[PDB]
Amino acid sequence: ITKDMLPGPYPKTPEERAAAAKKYNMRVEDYEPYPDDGMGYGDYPKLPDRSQQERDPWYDWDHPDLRLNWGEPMHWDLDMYIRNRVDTSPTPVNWNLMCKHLFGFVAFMLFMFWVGETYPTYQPVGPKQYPYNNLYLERGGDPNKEPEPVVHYEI
Amino acid sequence: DAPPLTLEGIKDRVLYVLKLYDKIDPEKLSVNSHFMKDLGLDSLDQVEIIMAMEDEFGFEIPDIDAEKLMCPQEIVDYIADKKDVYE
Amino acid sequence: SGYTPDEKLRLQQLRELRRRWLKDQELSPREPVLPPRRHSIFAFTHVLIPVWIIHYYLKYHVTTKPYTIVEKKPRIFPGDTILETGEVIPPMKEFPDQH
Amino acid sequence: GKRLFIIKPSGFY
Amino acid sequence: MNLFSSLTLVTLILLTMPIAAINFNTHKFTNYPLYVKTTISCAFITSMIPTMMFIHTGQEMIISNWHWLTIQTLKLSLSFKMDFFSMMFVPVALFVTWSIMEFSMWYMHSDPNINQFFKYLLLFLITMLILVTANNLFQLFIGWEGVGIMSFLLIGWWYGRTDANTAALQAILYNRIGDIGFILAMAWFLINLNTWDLQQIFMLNPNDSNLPLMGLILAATGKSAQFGLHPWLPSAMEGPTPVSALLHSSTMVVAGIFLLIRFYPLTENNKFGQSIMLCLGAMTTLFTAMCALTQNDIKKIIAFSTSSQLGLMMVTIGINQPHLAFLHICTHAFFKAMLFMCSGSIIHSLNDEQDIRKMGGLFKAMPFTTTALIIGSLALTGMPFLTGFYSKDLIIESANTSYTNAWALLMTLVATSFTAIYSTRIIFFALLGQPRFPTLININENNPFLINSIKRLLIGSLFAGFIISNNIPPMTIPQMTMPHYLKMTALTVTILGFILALEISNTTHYLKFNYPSNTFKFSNLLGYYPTIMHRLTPYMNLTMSQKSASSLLDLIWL
Amino acid sequence: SFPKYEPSRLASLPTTLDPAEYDISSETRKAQAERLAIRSRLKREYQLQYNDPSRRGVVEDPALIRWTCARSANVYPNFRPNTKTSLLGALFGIGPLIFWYYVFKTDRDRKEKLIQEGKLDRTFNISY
Amino acid sequence: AFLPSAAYLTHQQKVLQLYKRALRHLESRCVHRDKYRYFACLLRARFDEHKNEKDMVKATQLLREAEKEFWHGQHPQPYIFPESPGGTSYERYECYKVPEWCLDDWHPSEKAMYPDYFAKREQWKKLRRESWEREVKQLQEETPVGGPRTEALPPARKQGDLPPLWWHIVTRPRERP
Amino acid sequence: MLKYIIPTMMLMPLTWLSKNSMIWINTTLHSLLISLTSLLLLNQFGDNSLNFSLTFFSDSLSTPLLILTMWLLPLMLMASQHHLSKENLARKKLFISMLILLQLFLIMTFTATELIFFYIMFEATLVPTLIIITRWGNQTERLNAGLYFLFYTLAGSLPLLVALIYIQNTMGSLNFLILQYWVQPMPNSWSNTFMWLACMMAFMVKMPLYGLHLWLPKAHVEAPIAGSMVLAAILLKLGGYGMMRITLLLNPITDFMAYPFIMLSLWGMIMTSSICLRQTDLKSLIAYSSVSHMALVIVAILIQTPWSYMGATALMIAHGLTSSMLFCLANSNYERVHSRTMILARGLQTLLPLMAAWWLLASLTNLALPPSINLIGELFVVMSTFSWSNITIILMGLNMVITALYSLYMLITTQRGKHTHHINNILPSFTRENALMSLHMLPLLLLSLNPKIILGPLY
Ligand SMILES: CCCCCCCCCCCCCCCCCC(=O)OC[C@H](COP(=O)([O-])OC[C@H](O)COP(=O)([O-])OC[C@H](COC(=O)CCCCCCCCCCCCCCCCC)OC(=O)CCCCCCCCCCCCCCCCC)OC(=O)CCCCCCCCCCCCCCCCC
Ligand SMILES: CCCCCCCCCCCCCCCCCC(=O)OC[C@H](COP(=O)([O-])OCC[N+](C)(C)C)OC(=O)CCCCCCCCCCCCCCCCC
Ligand SMILES: CCCCCCCCCCCCCCCCCC(=O)OC[C@H](COP(=O)(O)OCCN)OC(=O)CCCCCCCCCCCCCCCCC
Repeated sequence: ITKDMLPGPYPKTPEERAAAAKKYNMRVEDYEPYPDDGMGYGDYPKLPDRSQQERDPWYDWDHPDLRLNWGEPMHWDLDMYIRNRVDTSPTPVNWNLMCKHLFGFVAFMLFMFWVGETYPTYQPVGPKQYPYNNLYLERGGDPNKEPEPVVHYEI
Repeated sequence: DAPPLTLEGIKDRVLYVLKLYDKIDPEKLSVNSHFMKDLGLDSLDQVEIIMAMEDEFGFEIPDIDAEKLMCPQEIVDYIADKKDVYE
Repeated sequence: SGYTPDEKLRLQQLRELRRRWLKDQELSPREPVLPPRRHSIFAFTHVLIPVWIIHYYLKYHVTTKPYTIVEKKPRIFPGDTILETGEVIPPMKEFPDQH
Repeated sequence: GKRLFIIKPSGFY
Repeated sequence: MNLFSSLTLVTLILLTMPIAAINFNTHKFTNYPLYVKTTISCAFITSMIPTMMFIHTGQEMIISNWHWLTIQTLKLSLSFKMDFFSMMFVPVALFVTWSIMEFSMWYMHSDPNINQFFKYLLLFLITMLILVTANNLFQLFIGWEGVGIMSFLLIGWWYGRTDANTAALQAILYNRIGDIGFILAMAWFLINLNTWDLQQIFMLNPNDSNLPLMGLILAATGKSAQFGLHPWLPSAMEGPTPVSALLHSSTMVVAGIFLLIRFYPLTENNKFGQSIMLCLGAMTTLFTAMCALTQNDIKKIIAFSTSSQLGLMMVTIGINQPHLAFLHICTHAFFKAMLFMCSGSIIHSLNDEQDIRKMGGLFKAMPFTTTALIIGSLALTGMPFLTGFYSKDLIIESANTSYTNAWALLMTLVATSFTAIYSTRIIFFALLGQPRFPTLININENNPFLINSIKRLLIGSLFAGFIISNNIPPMTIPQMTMPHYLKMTALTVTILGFILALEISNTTHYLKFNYPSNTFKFSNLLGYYPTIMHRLTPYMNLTMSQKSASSLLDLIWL
Repeated sequence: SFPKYEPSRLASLPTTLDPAEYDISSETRKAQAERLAIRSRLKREYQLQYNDPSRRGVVEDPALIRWTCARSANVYPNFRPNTKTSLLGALFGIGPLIFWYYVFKTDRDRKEKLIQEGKLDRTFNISY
Repeated sequence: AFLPSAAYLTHQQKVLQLYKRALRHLESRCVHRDKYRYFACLLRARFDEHKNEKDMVKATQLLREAEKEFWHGQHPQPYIFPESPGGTSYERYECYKVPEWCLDDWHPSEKAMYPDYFAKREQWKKLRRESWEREVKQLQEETPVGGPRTEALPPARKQGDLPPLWWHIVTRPRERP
Repeated sequence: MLKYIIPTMMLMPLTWLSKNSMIWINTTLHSLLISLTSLLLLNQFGDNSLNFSLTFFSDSLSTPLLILTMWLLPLMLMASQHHLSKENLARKKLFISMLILLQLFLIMTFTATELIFFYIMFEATLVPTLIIITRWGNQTERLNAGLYFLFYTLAGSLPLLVALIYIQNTMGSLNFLILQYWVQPMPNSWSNTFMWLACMMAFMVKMPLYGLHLWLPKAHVEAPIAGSMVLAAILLKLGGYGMMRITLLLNPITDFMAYPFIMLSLWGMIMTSSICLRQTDLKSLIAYSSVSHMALVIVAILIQTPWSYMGATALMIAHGLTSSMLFCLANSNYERVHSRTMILARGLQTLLPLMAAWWLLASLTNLALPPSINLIGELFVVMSTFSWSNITIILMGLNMVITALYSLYMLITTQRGKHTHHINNILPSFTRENALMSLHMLPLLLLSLNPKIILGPLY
């Protein structure tokens, strides 16, 4: 590799834009850079942020797992839009509709568990009754002190 | 498991499917009968035949190849390509 | 429309070459040319010798050290006879029967 | 019959 | 005494011996899968003797046999806890694994890496019996991370496939999010109790134990696929069928449930931990059973089945009934491993077909597979006096008759109905009706490996609940007095689920085409939860991992 | 009539529901033909090196080399400190550091005040 | 849209692909075979109602709201074939698909284990290397100025020659190694 | 310590008087004999350090770093001998001489009884490393790193020099043994604040610190394999060793001067680990992993509990072995595909199964799989920082998710998936390369059996 195929600074003149689009091996009309706010992207082409999962799978690819060709200017986040990672593919249900259904479902189930914790169900019984002063020596009571009498009666 | 496919087997199964099709007569059907020009079928009928091949052999033919398979011999040759027959 | 005559010719030529390659991936009756190289021994090698090793280990190295193998003491019921002492545990109180 | 050759890398090294 | 501890260690050393065999190899093997299956059969036979002499007296012990480290007040020793939980889990795990490997000698016969597969499956078994026998938190963390890594290696078995690697990394991600809470629990016990040993944790018996139990609940969420950290267990069906059968149905995925059953003296004195376990388990057993109603891959449906059963296990821990939960683990292993084995027998017979919409007509084509699939489904739903009756129904017989979150009970009953719904859905689309698979029938099951491997778990799925529940001692008091509408709850709800799903299945023969409802789109796209968070949380990471982390700060400003 | 599909950042619009896919104009023919021409030329330039027997090595891809040089080298020499770069390097640069600083300082002052007042249960805490 | 030979989709191809995807998603909706076959002839009638539409702008609009119909009525998890992309067995054996040149890196003690195979592989490689320069000088005189327009390659024209760019298509790994 | 310095110096007449085909074999043999000799330093005591002379001593902190240093030289001679095959013989002997001189500087850097001899040897280790990186680095593009080395000299080693001369005038000595018993508390003052920064910032850049790690994914990339091995394995750990010596004098002001830098590490390991998820360069990914692991050692030294020092020195030894093996795996692919791009050569388990086994083992040690000493160090640091503050477990555990995430991603990208078609020079694994991976991994696995020799002076 040599210098005139390497990235450079932001294209200002249209002939530098044409030289870059010839360098990045794409049409000049499709070639748009990242906007020169000073974030250091340089003259790299702003690809339209499509995940590689979205591509044609039956197409004869150079890189079949990446769904990518030789000499094609890759996406800037190509390490991010691999099929092991972030996807942007279309879904059968809308994005905001998914977020609304998920948030309503999760928050409503949380609220219903809070309602059921507010109002607990039980059995029509008294408490469970244990002998020997509510099992005082079994539950770790000291042998020198003597507790109050816990006496249960027949019924 | 996984029985080997042969061109006799692929040929006989593709013709066995096309002989169970009510727009193709079983007496004019040959191994080189063109769907549009010789058997007189529609492109809709051709898509139904390639989908019947997909139903028959248990895999998918993509559309860039499904738009060009225009005889049973092309079907047998394409399944021979995608299944590596006569090793 | 289907293929062109150029595409049908190319697919036929490639198909002939592909079938020749796949047929020539076959094997010879000599191939692979290899270079020139007790009924219950499983229970002896895999069980009995490890039971010997682990019994020697636990008997003379682990239990000879304090608190390494600590065991829950066995469950004593009314009516039992103690082997270390010879003492018979008395039974429970007579039952205020319910049935 | 019809034994097929399995292409694999060199397991010798 | 000298028999118990000796055969206890002989079981684990015997499981490790084929790992030394496969690592010290020069020849090509005289059927190394048969060698590992023979070894695990004999390890089962070996572990049967300590279990029988535990059922005789109740004999528990600890083998703290090898001193490993002493960090100034923390003596980390190699310590094996042989209690009721190990004595009931080790023979069940070895029996299930022995059936899975006799299954795998048929199913995985075309794989040229079969010795690596049996090696990895034995490594999983070794790490799992390290997990369930560990006496301190460190050896349990060894087994914990071991079953996580062998889960990675057995999901990504076909490592060329992108989806298998994706699902394996997904499972590692959710398990390490659970490991955050496990390390939180280890940190709390080391700082406040000066121990990782279970005995000093139980003897000190802390009262402000909300934070370590929240850590353990997050660990069981990461491990047993509870809600929030669940979708890796349906994603993990991309691995082979005996992987999903052994690991991700019956053996690995119960380890978060086993972690919470293991710490029962802390949960029985913390009502807040019981309430959080009850709410999370009811949420998971609702959600995964609801997602199972509208799926078409049979491995996905049985994975949602096992995750709903794990949610029910979390429920019955959350009502302070841990021994019923562990009886449900030992019960659930048999029929759920058998259901995955029969589903994979259908898959391998129908030439790698897993979608239930291209099955059917297999009542008379695969008769033994149909018999065992019906027996596994009926044990799952709670047919009377199969194995799944002897725990799950009792769970309902303690979920009704206790001081319980009422909505958790109602969602538990809705889950109990949904189990019957997806079970008869599997029997409808896969066994009943007319065929839908392609035309070249290669349907066959007449291998003694497959038939005997399903047969021994069939004997388990018929008799094992009766045998175990009549061989285990009481550790709680079984609540046996309740009104007749409350005793007949689980059976009636299960039969109502069968009736509702039979009406649903007989609405499919009608010649009508309805537009999809919002409930169908919700349950079919998995509550929209793997669709959003698997896109959003990586995105908000990785752009933040590139724009501000790499480019802005650590290449320009700093 | 029908619910229109809403595109998103992580849910792109399909190829079928986009209107500009159904352009029939000759300038779209020219653009599509030039894209097919560049793609075919790059495909040919690749697989003449790929199918060459005399080459045994790596067909070097200057788009990949250009991508890595953009992701590593071109970050500093095309930086310009302005309002946007300084404010975004002050938000995610010294923001969460200050956040976790005050959180951990608050919790440690609370714990120290509870320890020197005899409040914190430091009973069995002898490993540290 | 994105194709190797054509730069676009013709309207006829768009109609056939939408018909095929509609039938596949319908079969996903309509599991049973007689029921799907009934609705399949109904949908074939719906597609053949406007088969004879001459106006390509009106057919464009009808195809567009047909895509809206198909998107409104699609199944969320349609039946994907197992070895089709998105299937459960898709690209499963790609970890077993070793490229052929790795046979060149074998040791001679295991090359001698299969003598006939490598003795034939030598003349396979011989065939490739005496075909290469002829097919390069074939491609350099047929390709137009500016490079080739479409990705399709010409066949072998002379007798005795081989088609250009053929070695990786012929010697590709089997789909079940 | 003079039974180790003199054989290391006798490796110079051994490497210059050796026959031209024998200079790798002889230096590898005698450096392996020195590494076998290096186990005599395990004569440690529970109360006293092993004090040889007025000039050299060894407690249980310096001893494992010495054993790792004397073990690292044969591995560097194995790793760097392939890509120096077409080199001149005299230049090859110059390379081996700079490696031997770096070991010579290090093994009396770790044993330095007095702190200004530690400073001289500490800043002496930079020169052979500099010459190795810039004469055998295969490309040199250091337009931004010159200004950063100027920043290292300004903010780092020179205030350390002035501070150590000040302690020499105040205390009367810089013997660490004397400073154990003559240490005065360093109270709150501005003089003592600049004193703390002078004593700490050199070692902060040497670890490296987050925000100060700008040199490390450059100097690791532009280096040969032996340079990257000694940077990852030893030369970062000089900062941690120097912090554990110099924080004796910095009490109790450390108890409120640690709070900024702890934040810089606790958030910093969240960032750099995340940075490893977006690395195109594999060697840069291993560099940012080294930053993400040395952040925990910075926190564990600054919180100065016993469990934190035990975990920090165990993490230093374990990460030295692990990251050195990771750079050697990265080179074992770079010597074939001739590019460091991690997405270039994929699916390598189809081609190299044993090397993919080594990738799997180095990844599992990288993500701290128990009972490996990576996990023991990681875990003890996490316990001690929980004792520091109970919220930090979140910033620990989240790191322990992302540390897993890039560890397997590096495994999944390079070894799994579909192999790259147009790369056909992927040779089978040379026995040298597999021997290098095993001499990394098998000591790292054997140290799980007996970790007490790598847990420092207060085990
Ligand atoms: C002091 C004396 C001590 C004696 C005892 C030994 C102590 C440990 C020593 C080192 C152990 C590992 C050795 C093998 C691994 C490295 C080489 C390798 O990959 O070989 C593959 C090869 C077998 O594969 P292959 O099919 O032939 O070819 C490779 C394949 O192509 C492709 O490969 P593959 O993918 O098919 O298979 C790779 C597979 C992949 O499997 C995995 O990745 C799974 C591993 C993780 C999950 C399971 C383990 C989880 C942790 C629980 C177990 C540990 C604690 C147990 C204790 C009780 C519970 C607390 O790895 C294995 O099977 C390795 C088994 C051992 C793994 C140990 C853990 C590694 C994980 C990372 C660290 C974890 C924490 C530290 C553990 C420390 C243990 C002491 O093995 C050999 O040929 C063996 C070579 C000779 C080995 C000698 C070992 C001793 C060396 C030390 C010498 C000095 C002391 C003298 C003792 C001599 C004894 C003979
Ligand atoms: C086929 C193989 C078997 C060998 C066949 C040939 C020999 C025949 C059998 C007899 C063997 C010899 C007699 C018995 C052995 C010696 C007994 C003895 O006292 O040995 C001294 C000691 C016993 O310990 P100790 O308590 O005496 O001393 C510990 C040392 N200090 C005090 C300094 C800390 O060592 C052993 O027994 C070593 C064997 C241990 C077995 C388990 C090893 C597991 C390794 C895992 C690594 C990671 C651990 C992580 C987990 C830690 C816990 C959470
Ligand atoms: C009992 C208490 C319960 C508490 C519940 C609330 C707390 C937990 C909240 C949920 C956290 C987990 C969910 C969010 C992250 C999930 C990431 C994941 O799993 O990604 C999977 C994704 C592939 O998924 P999928 O789309 O199914 O792929 C198949 C077809 N493409 O794979 C990819 O896209 C690859 C991405 C690789 C890089 C991942 C970057 C994100 C890392 C996330 C770390 C989260 C750490 C959380 C720490 C919490 C600390 C308290």
